[PDB]
Amino acid sequence: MEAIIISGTEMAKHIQKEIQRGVESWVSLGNRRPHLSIILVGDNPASHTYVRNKIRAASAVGICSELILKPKDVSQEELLDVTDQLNMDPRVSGILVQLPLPDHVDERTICNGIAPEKDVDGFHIINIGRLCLDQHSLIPATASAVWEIIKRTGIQTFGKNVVVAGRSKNVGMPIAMLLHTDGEHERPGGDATVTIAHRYTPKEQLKIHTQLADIIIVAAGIPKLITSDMVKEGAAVIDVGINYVKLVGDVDFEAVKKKAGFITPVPGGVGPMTVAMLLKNTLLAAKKIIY
Ligand SMILES: Nc1nc(N)c(NC(=O)Nc2ccc(C(=O)N[C@@H](CCC(=O)O)C(=O)O)cc2)c(=O)[nH]1
Ligand SMILES: Nc1ncnc2c1ncn2[C@@H]1O[C@H](COP(=O)(O)OP(=O)(O)O)[C@@H](O)[C@H]1OP(=O)(O)O
Repeated sequence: MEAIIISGTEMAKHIQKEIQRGVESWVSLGNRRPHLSIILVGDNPASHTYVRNKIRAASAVGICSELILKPKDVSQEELLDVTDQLNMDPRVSGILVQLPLPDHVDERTICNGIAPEKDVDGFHIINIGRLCLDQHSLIPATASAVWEIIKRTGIQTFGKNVVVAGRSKNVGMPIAMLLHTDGEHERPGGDATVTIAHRYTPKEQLKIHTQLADIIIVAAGIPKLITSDMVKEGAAVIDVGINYVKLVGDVDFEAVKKKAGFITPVPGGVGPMTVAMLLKNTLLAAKKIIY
């Protein structure tokens, strides 16, 4: 069947309008306009592209931003000095450290250096802890994005088989967490039956599991990891992969769009929604209502 191709770009646009209305409403009440401080380390052109999209989108919804550049050979200590300063600046509502960081910087240490209340990526251990206990939290943007695409398309999760191909602590694990957890908890989940796959799932076992799946979510960085033979007729296929090989996903799109009932393209799928959900988090953080 010809898959319905989900426009992340368009959905992100609708959602940015909602956040824009949200920001004006917050400022209409006597409150400070959200300010997002972004730290970009080094010269990765993809990292530079994503931060520009984030600043441009922030501007569009009336969220102030400032870009703090650091060179690739910056120290862990120097990064934590900046995060400390930003934590103490009451005009900064949100702090984002673009990943990945240089190999000599411990990611987990920097993530934990951001005040939870300002942690718009939700990578701080307290925010991860609260996510894993289904409490109100700043929910990681890409994970939020996937959940939002699913809900606004009307893809049913409740009682459904879902495979998450990816266990990363920033993307994979949060997706598994949102999708499988109780619909009635403080932070509702999808009530889906979730299989977690990763680099040590034999491909033959991954296929056996995807074949039974009502939803495949792949966040692997392996072009054509998901081939049409792996997909159940009518299934939803959410492609979080970004592969510069030409930009392609983890899904064999031209084949899988003939088998699936719903597919996200790359580019134009999860990417723009990552940006949108970060801005939602930036507004939410500014209102200081979780902590
Ligand atoms: N701290 C932190 N680091 C991170 N690395 C991420 N992820 C993180 O920025 N992802 C991301 C991926 C793609 C796009 C994007 O704009 N994608 C478009 C355009 C792609 C392109 O021009 O190359 C698309 O898929 O259509 C934006 C953000 C994050 O959310 N927080
Ligand atoms: N063949 C495969 N099948 C399913 N998932 C795979 C996969 N190969 C990689 N992945 C997963 O896709 C994800 C890639 O995410 P990532 O690049 O952000 O990695 P990291 O967690 O090290 O930062 C990983 O969770 C990865 O599994 P590992 O934790 O074992 O590295």
